Amino acid sequence: GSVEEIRLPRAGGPLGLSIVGGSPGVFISKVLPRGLAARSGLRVGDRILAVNGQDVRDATHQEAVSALLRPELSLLVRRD
Amino acid sequence: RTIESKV
Repeated sequence: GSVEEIRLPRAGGPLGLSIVGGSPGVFISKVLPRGLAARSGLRVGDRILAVNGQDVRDATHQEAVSALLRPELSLLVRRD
Repeated sequence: RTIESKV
């Protein structure tokens, strides 16, 4: 497995993704072809490990949702 | 059970 650091420039618009899982793990389920997530390297199946340094490895689904949206955003993901 | 959150 591989780990990558993704960077999405916060623009007050749709980040361009959808996530599933939590309490095991938050995985990206959809990536808009025209969205920010697709333009910045995100892919379906990636596990979100950290949101701007906050560890979301074992975060609840809503814990991850707040981290993602609560106010450039850095996502560290695991990818196989 | 399952949630999909569009952000």
